[PDB]
Amino acid sequence: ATPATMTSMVSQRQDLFMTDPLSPGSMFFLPNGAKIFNKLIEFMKLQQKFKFGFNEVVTPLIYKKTLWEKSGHWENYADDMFKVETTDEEKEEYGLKPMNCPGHCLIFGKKDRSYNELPLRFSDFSPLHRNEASGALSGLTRLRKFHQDDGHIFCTPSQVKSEIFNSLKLIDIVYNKIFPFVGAESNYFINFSTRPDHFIGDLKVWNHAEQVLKEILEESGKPWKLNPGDGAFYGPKLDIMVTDHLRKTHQVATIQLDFQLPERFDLKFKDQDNSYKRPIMIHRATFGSIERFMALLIDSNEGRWPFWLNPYQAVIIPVNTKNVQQLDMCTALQKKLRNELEADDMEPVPLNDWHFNVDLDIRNEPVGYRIKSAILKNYSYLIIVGDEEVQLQKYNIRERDNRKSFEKLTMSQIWEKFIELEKNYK
Amino acid sequence: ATPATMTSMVSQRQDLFMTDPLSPGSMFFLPNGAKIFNKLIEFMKLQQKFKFGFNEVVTPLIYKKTLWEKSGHWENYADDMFKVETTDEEKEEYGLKPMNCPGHCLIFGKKDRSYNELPLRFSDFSPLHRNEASGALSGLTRLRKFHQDDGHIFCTPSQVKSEIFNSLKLIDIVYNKIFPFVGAESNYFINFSTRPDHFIGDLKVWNHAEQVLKEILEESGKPWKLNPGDGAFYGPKLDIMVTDHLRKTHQVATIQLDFQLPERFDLKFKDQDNSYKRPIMIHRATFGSIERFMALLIDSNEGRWPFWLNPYQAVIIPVNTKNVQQLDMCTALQKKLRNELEADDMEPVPLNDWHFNVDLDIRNEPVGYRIKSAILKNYSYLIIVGDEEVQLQKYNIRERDNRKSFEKLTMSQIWEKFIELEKNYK
Ligand SMILES: [K+]
Ligand SMILES: [K+]
Ligand SMILES: [K+]
Ligand SMILES: [K+]
Ligand SMILES: [K+]
Ligand SMILES: [K+]
Ligand SMILES: [K+]
Ligand SMILES: [K+]
Ligand SMILES: [Zn+2]
Ligand SMILES: [Zn+2]
Repeated sequence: ATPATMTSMVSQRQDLFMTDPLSPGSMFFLPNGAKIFNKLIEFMKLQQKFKFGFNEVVTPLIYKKTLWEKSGHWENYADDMFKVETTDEEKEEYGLKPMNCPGHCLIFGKKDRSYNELPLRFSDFSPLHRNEASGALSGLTRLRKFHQDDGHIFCTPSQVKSEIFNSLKLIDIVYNKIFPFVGAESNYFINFSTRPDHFIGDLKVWNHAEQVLKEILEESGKPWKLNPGDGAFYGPKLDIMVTDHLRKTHQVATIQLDFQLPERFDLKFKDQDNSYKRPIMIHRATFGSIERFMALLIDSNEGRWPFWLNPYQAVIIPVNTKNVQQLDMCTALQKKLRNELEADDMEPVPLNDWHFNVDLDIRNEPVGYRIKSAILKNYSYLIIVGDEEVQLQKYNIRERDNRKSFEKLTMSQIWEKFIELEKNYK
Repeated sequence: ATPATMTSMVSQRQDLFMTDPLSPGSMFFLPNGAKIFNKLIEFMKLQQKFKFGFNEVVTPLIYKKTLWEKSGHWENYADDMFKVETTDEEKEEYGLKPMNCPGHCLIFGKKDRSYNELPLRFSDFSPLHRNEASGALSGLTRLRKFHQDDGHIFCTPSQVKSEIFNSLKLIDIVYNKIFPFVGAESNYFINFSTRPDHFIGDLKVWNHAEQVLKEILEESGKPWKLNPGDGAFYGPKLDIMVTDHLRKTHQVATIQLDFQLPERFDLKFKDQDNSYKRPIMIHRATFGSIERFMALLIDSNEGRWPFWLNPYQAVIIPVNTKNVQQLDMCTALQKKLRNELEADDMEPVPLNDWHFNVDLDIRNEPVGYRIKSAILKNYSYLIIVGDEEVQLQKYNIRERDNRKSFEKLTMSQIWEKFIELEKNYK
């Protein structure tokens, strides 16, 4: 079985995604797929805004050909770029953005910048488009449209290493802490991607940029490999490489050292001596393609999501669907955990309340088969209620991946237990 | 002063937005603008997911000309549609989506549908594109690109009125509860937008759809006006009209009754008799253009945001910036309220923690001028610390819009006070 196949099998079983040839290379996120998608974005936004000092911006999707010419993307990134011309009488040429670099340069240039605000970090969770061949499309790994935690840092020379080390820290949080993956201790190795045949700028600067990067690479102690000619046209980069269960490698994140784009946009800040100076840019993405990241999570978990990510967090199963006592206790729990409001009052859903994806299977089917269905769907928890549970007023709850043991918990305890799980990414 | 002018003045004062001719009609959301933008989206997602029974989906941005022909948007919505052709050798024609109707029909058709799951509600917070004239662009009210809480409901005949009444309920929550606006008691009136000159489908169905809508209109008790010929090509609609301070009207939300698109996509569900039947579609948007909504909030508040929306929630001002005691107490508060984590540990920012936009003005300027600056920026709270505050270990805190009174509060009390404000949209 291939990863694309595993992704597809899980998607069909959990109703995650769908595709349509009227929009080739672009995913549809069904409700369950969107829940996972949004969960990942929410998590990443938090780390970037409240831990790594990033400020999110929201940018246009299409830009006139001119901007791409000014950045150097139009030529030096021509084949990957999704180019269009409008079909109105005055056919203007456009590029759907394949990345946010130029737009973020416009933003940097919009206000007078001072050394006071460096490093200046912008994050952007926008749809990117890249027009690659039909025969190159594969599941969620290769798409024409995908989302990315695009990000750009504007800093001074003495800030470069610190900024890249903090970049690596976030990368490690994602790939070596929060998520489980199945050679070395780390779930990735670094590709040292060097000057491409077609590069913009001066060779001695390029040499300098590659020297700085390699020094950081060495100081990090992280395993790395030389990756000749795969740098961006504007600078060399550290590409984070994750390995398939079929031992195929994928770039999932990147850190790019860019001394060139600032030149092309005439970027400048007022230094600690009132002189003007070019900021250095660090391009960065931790998820890279969020779609690709999800595909790789699935390659490892085979649909067995962590509780906090799971669109199927818990199912509640009454032994006898005709029993009012069992039903009441089940319904009571579902309402508590879902924490929803009625559409009949003017009372709004408050910010930062907890809401859990828990379902209630009262289908007229044998209890054993309702349980088997829940198992196939990879519910993180199975919550069963029989006469004894009603009597004790405690729920029988067991975790999907624990085979024999189980807990008997009150409604309040389950509530707090789930809060604990999700709050801290279990 | 015009609304566009007021929006621009506030934007410049608070660094909310920016524009660039390389992307005409599309906004850039600076960090402060994005905070407000994201806050609004977060609020709306909550109401829709946990109160009004909606499931969010994520869809492609571009679709082949064919889909638009199948829906009827290509012709019957030609002038508003943003049409393109790719500039590769094989020039394929595309439409950036001006709305999600067709995509949501593809989704409905992807799985076998049963009466069990009706009404079936999909919400979609995507960028929409509409290609309208340069001389039609105005601030945030008329744009080529904008975001919308697009949404579509698939229901049965007997569910139409209930669904539309709940739609109206959400609309009232936004426009007649949560936000303040400055003729009738309600901050809007309804336009009964009837069959357009160019409509798809059968006239008797159209007559029926308009009859149902009018009946709902009458039962609602809400003031409304006849709006001839302004219905969609697929159905009549209730357009929510909000009034400027310059007495100009704007559509900010919509509810559209659609018996036609289901026909064109051959949509069907299995009824309570195992027969197949066309679902009815209700198109809906509460914010409409989120950009337009923000412009109208500004038309009323003139930059004086509610605490929960404010990018400038509170500023902390030490009387003497050279005083360690004052500084410590100020810094202690800022750290508490911001609730950030260090980039030096592997400890992740947990879900659903509180984080407040509070700044610390220790600029070497007279205290009176630092205060004046905060006032101009419309900080919701001014928090001042002098010797007496250090002595008492309580902060002097006053609300922007309260002229004389103030509170003396501990760090913990301020924390909980802000939680209360934001949690419940003050
Ligand atoms: K320096
Ligand atoms: K990039
Ligand atoms: K049984
Ligand atoms: K036990
Ligand atoms: K019916
Ligand atoms: K619409
Ligand atoms: K003074
Ligand atoms: K007091
Ligand atoms: Zn970049
Ligand atoms: Zn629609």
